[PDB]
Amino acid sequence: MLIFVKTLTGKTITLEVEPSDTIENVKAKIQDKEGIPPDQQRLAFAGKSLEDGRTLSDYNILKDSKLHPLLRLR
Amino acid sequence: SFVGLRVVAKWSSNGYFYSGKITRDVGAGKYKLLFDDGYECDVLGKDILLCDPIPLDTEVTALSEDEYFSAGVVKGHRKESGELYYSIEKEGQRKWYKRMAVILSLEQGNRLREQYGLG
Repeated sequence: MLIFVKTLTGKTITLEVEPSDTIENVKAKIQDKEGIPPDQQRLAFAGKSLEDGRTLSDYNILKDSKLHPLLRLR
Repeated sequence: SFVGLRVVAKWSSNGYFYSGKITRDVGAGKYKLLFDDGYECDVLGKDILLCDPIPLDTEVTALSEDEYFSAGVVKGHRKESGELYYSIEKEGQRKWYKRMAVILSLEQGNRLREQYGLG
């Protein structure tokens, strides 16, 4: 599933994820693509924090394929 | 010539096109772009659409209030205080979006390349 992530620099990247991805895995994917260590990453979707210890499915964000959430780093 | 023009441009093979402006022609078919969100990088000319505003009835991808990007169709634009807004229809409903909330998928931008691509 396609998601977007807006970094602190203003750049927006894409990733592919599934509802089963852990937040830590999303952070590792951001590191892998953009070079930002997970320890610097604080993710949010629509103003709610996405926390370590959880999966994307826990936040009920990913619906069908046409909706591509924008996560923001803060 | 192209310097200072508003464009929509992508920086990866299969990437999305984002709004920005050309700040320099650096040769070898590359241009320095300042994207509207603040990101600056060199981008290939083949990946630049010299299209501003995006024309009526273009399929685009737009960031709604709810923080999802999804496809919609441009139905109008308006310029206010130097900022551009698009009226975009999604699932039959129009809303107003800032320019920087409107991007193009690879496929959506490829539809504009013959008319509006640089070069």
